[PDB]
Amino acid sequence: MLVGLIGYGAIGKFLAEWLERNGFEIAAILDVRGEHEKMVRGIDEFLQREMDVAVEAASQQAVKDYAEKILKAGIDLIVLSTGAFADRDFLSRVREVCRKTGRRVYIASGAIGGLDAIFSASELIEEIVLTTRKNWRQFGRKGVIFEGSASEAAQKFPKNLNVAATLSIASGKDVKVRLVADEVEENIHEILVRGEFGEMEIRVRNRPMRENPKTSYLAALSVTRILRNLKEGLVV
Amino acid sequence: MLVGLIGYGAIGKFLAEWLERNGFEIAAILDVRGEHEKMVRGIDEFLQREMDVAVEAASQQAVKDYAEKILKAGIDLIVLSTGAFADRDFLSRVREVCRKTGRRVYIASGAIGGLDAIFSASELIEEIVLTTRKNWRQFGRKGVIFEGSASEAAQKFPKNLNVAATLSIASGKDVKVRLVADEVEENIHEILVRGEFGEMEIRVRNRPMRENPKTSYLAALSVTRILRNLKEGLVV
Ligand SMILES: NC(=O)c1ccc[n+]([C@@H]2O[C@H](COP(=O)([O-])OP(=O)(O)OC[C@H]3O[C@@H](n4cnc5c(N)ncnc54)[C@H](O)[C@@H]3O)[C@@H](O)[C@H]2O)c1
Ligand SMILES: NC(=O)c1ccc[n+]([C@@H]2O[C@H](COP(=O)([O-])OP(=O)(O)OC[C@H]3O[C@@H](n4cnc5c(N)ncnc54)[C@H](O)[C@@H]3O)[C@@H](O)[C@H]2O)c1
Repeated sequence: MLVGLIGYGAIGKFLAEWLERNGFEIAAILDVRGEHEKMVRGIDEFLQREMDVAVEAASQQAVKDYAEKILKAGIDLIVLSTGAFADRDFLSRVREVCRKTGRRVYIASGAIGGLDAIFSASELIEEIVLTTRKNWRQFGRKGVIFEGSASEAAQKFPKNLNVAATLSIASGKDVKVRLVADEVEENIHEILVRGEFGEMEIRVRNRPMRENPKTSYLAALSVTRILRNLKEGLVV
Repeated sequence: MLVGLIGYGAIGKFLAEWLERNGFEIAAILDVRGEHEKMVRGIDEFLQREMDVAVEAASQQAVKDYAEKILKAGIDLIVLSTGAFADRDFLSRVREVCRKTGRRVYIASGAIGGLDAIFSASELIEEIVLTTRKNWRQFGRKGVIFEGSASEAAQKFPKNLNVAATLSIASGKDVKVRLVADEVEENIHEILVRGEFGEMEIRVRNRPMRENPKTSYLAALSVTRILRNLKEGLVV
């Protein structure tokens, strides 16, 4: 399988090795910084290579800048910076493109688990709340950093809070979000969901990636699930 | 989109109605019992009808009897009675058929969540335990009914505990299982997972389906997630 990588940071570096290690072939790697045998600097160079799928592990802006071009080029897209879709108009436009091109956009499960159950019961969800606890240093302050809706959070926290965006897309609800800055060495996400289906609680304590403590290692791993599902018979 | 349903019980009856209220078309319904306009009694009658995917919501035996034929007919299969895959040989042959035909077998998340995160971090799982609490009546008594591996659980409880089989498939580990019979009126599943990625806890308090108290409403819904994903450009 031919895979193109957009973003060669903490997640991209990991994925590049994972691909080479798991029999995958790297078509190209797009990034403004960094070095690699398959590295390119512009989306045009990137799209000249034939590839079965492209993985976005760069930023929300990258999704907005490249998503449509990649899909129109006949390539499916795995997205990690799902926060880009917090913009309803963009999300709709992207869904429109998929419709006409027959292309697909895969939402990586990212730094949490349980998206499967949540999407399954979306029609019957009555209440869903996300509480995130991460190291205060980035916020330069400890305590409750934000408490409100995911849409509002997206406004005051661009290029971050992708989990909230993904949960909103999966549930079809404007997820309640509470962001906490604490003296924690792990990235913690806790989700509570209630509805006609019953109740479910999900708690994830993520080990941060060395190259970027802001990103949960599980988020990089979530991409490998999708890549494996594309290649194998049994899909989970 | 055309969908073939195998099994017309609690889940199948729900799905037949769901399909028609959501823009899908019923290609056929296979069950040894029951009545419906598109009902058929044999797998051969079933496979003569054009369909984009087949849903198994019948029994483990149905998966073993029909799986290979369906994939061979050029039809992908969504599986709910995942316990059939406890049969390592059958699982192997199914994987073998998928390779050649290029067909897919979708493992429904069923009555639990987190398979996404579990499969994602499958290479880094050190411990995974499932704790299930069900109504005691079917057991004839209350208390801890079983403690051991998922494989031995499958032996002591044939045609049951598919959630344990699903977890084993996703994690690649023979999950530790503990079953308790209580006065509770719904199936409560708790999953503990620990590894280099960090830790994850999932708890799901389900609601039993009226047509079959032993089945969790969420399990029926878990199939709608896969159907929607198949039909949509955006895959959650
Ligand atoms: N959905 C989730 O659960 C989840 C979890 C963690 C991280 N993420 C997302 O994935 C990305 C974080 O990844 P990381 O930890 O790899 O970040 P990183 O900062 O370590 O690396 C990002 C790389 O992308 C490059 N980049 C950014 N925009 C680009 C563009 N438009 N074109 C080319 N290259 C570009 C940067 O130069 C950098 O090298 C973040 O945007 C974050 O939004 C999502
Ligand atoms: N993966 C999960 O989380 C999960 C959860 C609940 C149920 N399940 C599975 O799904 C099925 C139970 O679903 P339900 O509640 O719909 O059961 P149900 O007993 O209400 O209905 C099952 C239907 O399947 C039919 N059937 C069984 N084997 C058949 C065969 N070989 N050919 C044709 N028809 C056949 C039956 O006659 C019945 O009408 C069970 O096998 C259970 O093993 C899985």
